Amino acid sequence: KTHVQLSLPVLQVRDVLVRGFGDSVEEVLSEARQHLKDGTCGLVEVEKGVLPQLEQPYVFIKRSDAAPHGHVMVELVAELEGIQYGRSGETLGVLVPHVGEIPVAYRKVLLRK
Repeated sequence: KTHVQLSLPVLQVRDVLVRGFGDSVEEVLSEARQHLKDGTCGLVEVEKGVLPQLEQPYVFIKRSDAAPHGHVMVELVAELEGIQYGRSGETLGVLVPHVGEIPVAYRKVLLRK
């Protein structure tokens, strides 16, 4: 299917145990898309101070559409050393591995694969 429906845990920065998906722009996006599938993506909402506390490269989800059945459509946009690779809407969050952290909310997104 071109877009999957998911809802990801919103995890507070300081709890996140694995703080970025890898060490290139191709592999933070490979794992993002590979963790969205296996069920293990959570979400940190970028607020002042969050990004320095996470590792680059950063996978944001951002909105690609001005809400099927509740879920915001969104796409991934790596960033590393200021350059973004992709082009999308507003950031609904940064994407981390979820590995037992206890969420503070969920965020119904629909991810273009």
